[PDB]
Amino acid sequence: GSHLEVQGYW
Amino acid sequence: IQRTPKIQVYSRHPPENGKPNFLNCYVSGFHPSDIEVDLLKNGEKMGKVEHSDLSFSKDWSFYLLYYTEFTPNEKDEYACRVNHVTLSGPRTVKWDRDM
Amino acid sequence: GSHSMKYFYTSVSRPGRGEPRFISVGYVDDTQFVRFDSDAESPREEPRAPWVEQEGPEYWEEATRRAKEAAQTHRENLRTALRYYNQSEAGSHTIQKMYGCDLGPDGRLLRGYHQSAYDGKDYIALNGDLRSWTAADMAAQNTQRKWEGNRYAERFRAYLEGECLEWLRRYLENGKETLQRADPPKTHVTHHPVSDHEATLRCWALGFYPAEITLTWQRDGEEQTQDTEFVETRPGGDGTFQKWGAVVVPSGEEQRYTCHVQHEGLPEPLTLRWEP
Repeated sequence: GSHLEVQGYW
Repeated sequence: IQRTPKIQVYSRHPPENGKPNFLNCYVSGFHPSDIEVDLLKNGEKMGKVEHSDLSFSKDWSFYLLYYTEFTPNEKDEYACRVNHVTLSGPRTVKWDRDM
Repeated sequence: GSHSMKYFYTSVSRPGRGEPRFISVGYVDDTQFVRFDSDAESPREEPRAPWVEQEGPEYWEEATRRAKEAAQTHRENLRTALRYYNQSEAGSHTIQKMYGCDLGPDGRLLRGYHQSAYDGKDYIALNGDLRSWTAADMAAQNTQRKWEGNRYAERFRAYLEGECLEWLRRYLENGKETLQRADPPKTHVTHHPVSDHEATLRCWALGFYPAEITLTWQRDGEEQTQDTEFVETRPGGDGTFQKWGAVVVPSGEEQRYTCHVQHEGLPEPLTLRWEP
């Protein structure tokens, strides 16, 4: 999909 | 922070009395996102008003489009009414066929 | 031509009213193609353009999964931000995140985006080098260190050069007729007396796509800024855009003013005058 798979946690 | 909404009320196509058209109220540049917007005809909320999904610009300011169908005419007044934390009371902008 | 795909995520906490609300909207250039809203009656990624409605179940299941995961990440980030800024859970807070890619005419990555704001102010953004972050404050520096530690920039780059460009291409192909077509504005000039000594000239541009446009006024061929008003480019509601620019002029000098309009859909720039 186009949705970013990688999650950027603060 | 809090930013005060800008408001434009306008038709999709150049207005001709008696000719079906689309009434838009574009509200932008506000923060926080919580806001209330209504389209009014002769001071009363119109029957079926919908709106776009919340999105935002480069500067993080949100924008929304509220809209309904309308057929302009000389005797009726159309307007957009907005409530936001940054506004004292509701702000009402009348539709003006010149803008 | 150059094209873009961008996602805009907004999360807003609402103490006393359950989980934060998450909204995602996706755009190819200036055309929205998907939406997800956690407050929808049955939250799922939904089509907002015909050239994507055709995607099979795989697409919607996976996009829904990713939207929900993104919402989870945003909830976690909101909690983290409460920690970083020493804030109460009883107050409402906002995270905005935009990310995406620009496909160049050569077919390679032209530009990447990954930036976020907390409560309407810059929080952290990916720099032009696509390798380093600008942290807006001390709180965001924690995030910067974490992301340097876990190679977040690199992995995101992999996305940019990978699925982001691939899907951008795919959408551009599937909806070429509508995405790769530039519709020129319908333009005109109106005249509105202000008094018996001044009048407003308003130059209108309607029904144009994409949104990018230039609209200016000149007097005797000289650029005019004094006594002008240019409204923000606004949506028509049908996928097109509008704009007008006005100038107040001395009555009798109207025929010295010209409106100039530049847009991708126009073969040649326009020079317009009030045509009574």
